[PDB]
Amino acid sequence: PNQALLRILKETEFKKIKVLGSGAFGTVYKGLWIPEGEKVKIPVAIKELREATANKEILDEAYVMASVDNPHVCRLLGICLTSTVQLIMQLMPFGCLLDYVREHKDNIGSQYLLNWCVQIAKGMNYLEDRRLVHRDLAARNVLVKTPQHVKITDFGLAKVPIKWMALESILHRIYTHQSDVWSYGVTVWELMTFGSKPYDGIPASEISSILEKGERLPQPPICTIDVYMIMRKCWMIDADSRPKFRELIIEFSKMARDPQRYLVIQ
Ligand SMILES: *CCC(=O)Nc1cc(-c2c[nH]c3ncnc(Nc4ccc(OCc5ccccn5)c(Cl)c4)c23)ccc1OCCCO
Repeated sequence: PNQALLRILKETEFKKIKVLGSGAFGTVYKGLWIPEGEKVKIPVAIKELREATANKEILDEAYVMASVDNPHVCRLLGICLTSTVQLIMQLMPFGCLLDYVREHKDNIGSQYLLNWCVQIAKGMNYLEDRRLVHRDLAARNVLVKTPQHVKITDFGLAKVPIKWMALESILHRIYTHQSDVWSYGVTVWELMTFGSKPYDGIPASEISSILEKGERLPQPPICTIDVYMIMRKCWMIDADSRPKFRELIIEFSKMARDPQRYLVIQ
């Protein structure tokens, strides 16, 4: 492992200043990274995982998270191991993409939406090239660095997100790059509906019977048949029939050149 890519941070080297959010997983803080022997204060997010009841295996996974080098995947900048695991990475000031599209739905055009689809596919393709499976891709796990630069987060963990999972993950706990492609399709559906909840009101335990019957998320009103057919291909039962992320980059890149042709907005 290339240890230099991962900073092991002392408690004095970072400060939690404000709360970004909390859940069963833990708490994320906005803060500053103040490296010793430097004259800089770096805006960061600090995620403190819930205390659990060892260090060598954690660092091994952290080394992998620090080794990711792609503009559309968040990189682990540093770690602090105490009673808890604290993860430090660059602050993404605009927050998660799901909240972003909900807050800006009136003001989001077709080029923005298609560009995000390209960027998310590029990040996922990078993870696949690294033989890394995400297992939790969703619009809530894409962060907005600036409005046209998004990055995937929450990879490397090593409420189950049933509504984003491929059928084989629900039924057999099989997770592959092709099940990530299923989740990518749901994520695109979230963006194209401006943050709607997938299968809203349906209990998680009912989702597999919906998929088994051939029912799928509906075509978003702004989506032409061309865009929706890509999404539906992501939800085929046969995982090897779903698109590859490499193919998704190409297709959405083509559509981003003529966005008005493929999304009908306003
Ligand atoms: C969509 C709702 C949402 O996610 N709300 C948010 C947003 C943030 C947030 C805002 N700006 C930010 N900049 C940088 N990071 C974060 N969050 C964040 C995410 C993951 C992190 O780590 C990665 C990781 C890897 C493996 C396993 C688990 N995590 C880190 Cl260090 C930071 C961010 C923050 C919180 C938040 O809501 C939290 C409650 C709902 O989850």
